[PDB]
Amino acid sequence: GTILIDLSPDDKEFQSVEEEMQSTVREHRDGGHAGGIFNRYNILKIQKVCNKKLWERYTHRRKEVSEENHNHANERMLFHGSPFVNAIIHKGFDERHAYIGGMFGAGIYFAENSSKSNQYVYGIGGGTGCPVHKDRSCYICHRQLLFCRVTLGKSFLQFSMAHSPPGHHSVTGRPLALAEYVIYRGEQAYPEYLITYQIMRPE
Ligand SMILES: N#Cc1ccc2c(c1)[nH]c(=O)n2[C@H]1C[C@H](c2nnc(-c3ccncn3)n2-c2ccccc2Cl)C1
Ligand SMILES: [Zn+2]
Repeated sequence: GTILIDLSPDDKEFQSVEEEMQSTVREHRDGGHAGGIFNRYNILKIQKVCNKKLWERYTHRRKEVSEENHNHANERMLFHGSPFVNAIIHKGFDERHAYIGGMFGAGIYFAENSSKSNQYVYGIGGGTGCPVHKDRSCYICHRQLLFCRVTLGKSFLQFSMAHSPPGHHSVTGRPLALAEYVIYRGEQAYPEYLITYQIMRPE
């Protein structure tokens, strides 16, 4: 029951998500090893993701979290990257697929820097890069990120686990140290925008 709405480049909604993507790029510690070398994107397509059931799932969980966090959901708009964006927009996030050996355990990972999430698009550590060229810094192949509504609630701070600690609803990690956000229940995030893009070759 997912509908995708293709947003026009003239749309203020398109532009707002576009700006968030470009402006949150950072120069990574790994020198581009995981996600490639770039300081900007070619943004190709922004699609609003509309799924009533996934939204109801999300708001139902948000109510419970808010009750346990002084009536505040601690909601954030965050990026997600993984090879499984197609599955998520249709079925929602699903912690049953989370990697037990994750830095912060078997959760679903989000970032406030688009470039951080970009590092996970082809897998952990950029995996083996694009399928066609096996190139983690591929400028040719089109990538996709999600820009998601995420309920953090009472977030447990951690440095570099299967559920949040008691009384908490997420983990905020700081492993240059950028923030990463981890949820252990898939219904705490709604995949709001599907972004199709390329990393741009610098010059
Ligand atoms: N088929 C199928 C399928 C596969 C995965 C699904 C999924 C469906 N629905 C999901 O929500 N997922 C999430 C996306 C994936 C994920 N989210 N965050 C991470 C990550 C990020 C950074 N460090 C450590 N783990 N992963 C993940 C989990 C396992 C391998 C690779 C990745 Cl990117 C689990
Ligand atoms: Zn490629």
